[PDB]
Amino acid sequence: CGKGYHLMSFPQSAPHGVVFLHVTYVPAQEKNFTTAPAICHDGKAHFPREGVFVSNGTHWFVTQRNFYEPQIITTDNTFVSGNCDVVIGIVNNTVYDPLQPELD
Amino acid sequence: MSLGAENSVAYSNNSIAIPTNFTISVTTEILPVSMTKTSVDCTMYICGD
Amino acid sequence: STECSNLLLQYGSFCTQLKRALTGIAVEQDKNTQEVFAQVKQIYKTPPIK
Amino acid sequence: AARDLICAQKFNGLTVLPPLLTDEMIAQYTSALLAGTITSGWTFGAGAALQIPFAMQMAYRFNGIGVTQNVLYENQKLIANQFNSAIGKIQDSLSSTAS
Ligand SMILES: *[C@@H]1O[C@H](CO)[C@@H](O[C@@H]2O[C@H](CO)[C@@H](O)[C@H](O)[C@H]2NC(C)=O)[C@H](O)[C@H]1NC(C)=O
Ligand SMILES: *[C@@H]1O[C@H](CO)[C@@H](O[C@@H]2O[C@H](CO)[C@@H](O)[C@H](O)[C@H]2NC(C)=O)[C@H](O)[C@H]1NC(C)=O
Ligand SMILES: *[C@@H]1O[C@H](CO)[C@@H](O)[C@H](O)[C@H]1NC(C)=O
Ligand SMILES: *[C@@H]1O[C@H](CO)[C@@H](O)[C@H](O)[C@H]1NC(C)=O
Ligand SMILES: *[C@@H]1O[C@H](CO)[C@@H](O)[C@H](O)[C@H]1NC(C)=O
Repeated sequence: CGKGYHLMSFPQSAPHGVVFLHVTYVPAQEKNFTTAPAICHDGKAHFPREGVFVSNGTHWFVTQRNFYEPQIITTDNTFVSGNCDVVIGIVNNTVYDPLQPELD
Repeated sequence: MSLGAENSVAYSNNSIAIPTNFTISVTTEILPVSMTKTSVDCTMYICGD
Repeated sequence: STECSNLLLQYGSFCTQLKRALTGIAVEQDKNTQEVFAQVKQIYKTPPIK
Repeated sequence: AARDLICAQKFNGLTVLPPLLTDEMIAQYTSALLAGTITSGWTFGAGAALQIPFAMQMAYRFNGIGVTQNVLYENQKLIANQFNSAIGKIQDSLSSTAS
């Protein structure tokens, strides 16, 4: 139903037929970013829960795939699996823990 | 005839492209459903009274 | 043969509708190939790194 | 002296029309689809081609089928070797069996 990600459709009658008006979503304005599969922090491999890791040149963020809305990489949007000796292309960065200012 | 414009995707193993905006597009699809129902009398066609 | 053509002209429009059916089939084959393979808008190509 | 059936077909008024798209253009369409799928994923089928590394594209596919992406990232060499073995088996089965 249309080209792009389908949202809605509307029917209209026609002589000997039907006409579908397909409302779809199309991505528009692209931008290049530096990406990594996982992040090695304290000898632990962090993978994004839903999204990808992007970099604008200096800092690293986590973003949903279909729209650019960067977020600070925390422990509430990443998960830990193994060490950082297996994944090819892993980068070194920090992962913020929200409980640390709560304890301090 | 031309199959289309030539494009080259800038592939790399540490580079990604992420959209920053969007477009809401409405397109049209036309489908036939039914045709004309006809009826033929053989005696009127072949012979005609 | 001219005599065969002159007696064939009395059978009506069988030849024209047979020709129309065959032309419709021939156009439909190219339509099938175009709607299967021509689904991409731009001719993409792979970078020389492999 | 060796008469052909195509000659009799032509001499009796039966002709074969060539197709509009030659096999080189069909191969070009196939190569464009392959290059788009390899270099961008499914993004070229919904709009402009967004580039992505192929390992992260396979992580997208693994998350699509219901498996966590660390299964891919910790078994990348095994999956690549299995894919290459399957493609070589496709080659050998096409080279051997003609049915
Ligand atoms: C990448 O993003 C980071 C985070 O937004 C940028 O760091 C900020 O840069 C602005 C300058 O416009 C400063 O005012 C902020 O104080 C910076 N934030 C921090 C936490 O240091 C960074 O400049 C961006 N880099 C590029 C090349 O665009
Ligand atoms: C995303 O795209 C929309 C339109 O596709 C942009 O909205 C336009 O912005 C310009 C500049 O301010 C205005 O002159 C136009 O009138 C706007 N059009 C509409 C329909 O509102 C929007 O600015 C874009 N956003 C980003 C972040 O690029
Ligand atoms: C990203 O980098 C490539 C590298 O050549 C460049 O061609 C392209 O314009 C850049 N921007 C986008 C949005 O793809
Ligand atoms: C990440 O840090 C470790 C030590 O903590 C170091 O051995 C490794 O080389 C670093 N990674 C990169 C890509 O520099
Ligand atoms: C990434 O790509 C470059 C060039 O294609 C290649 O030399 C390199 O081995 C690849 N992998 C990594 C981890 O850099």
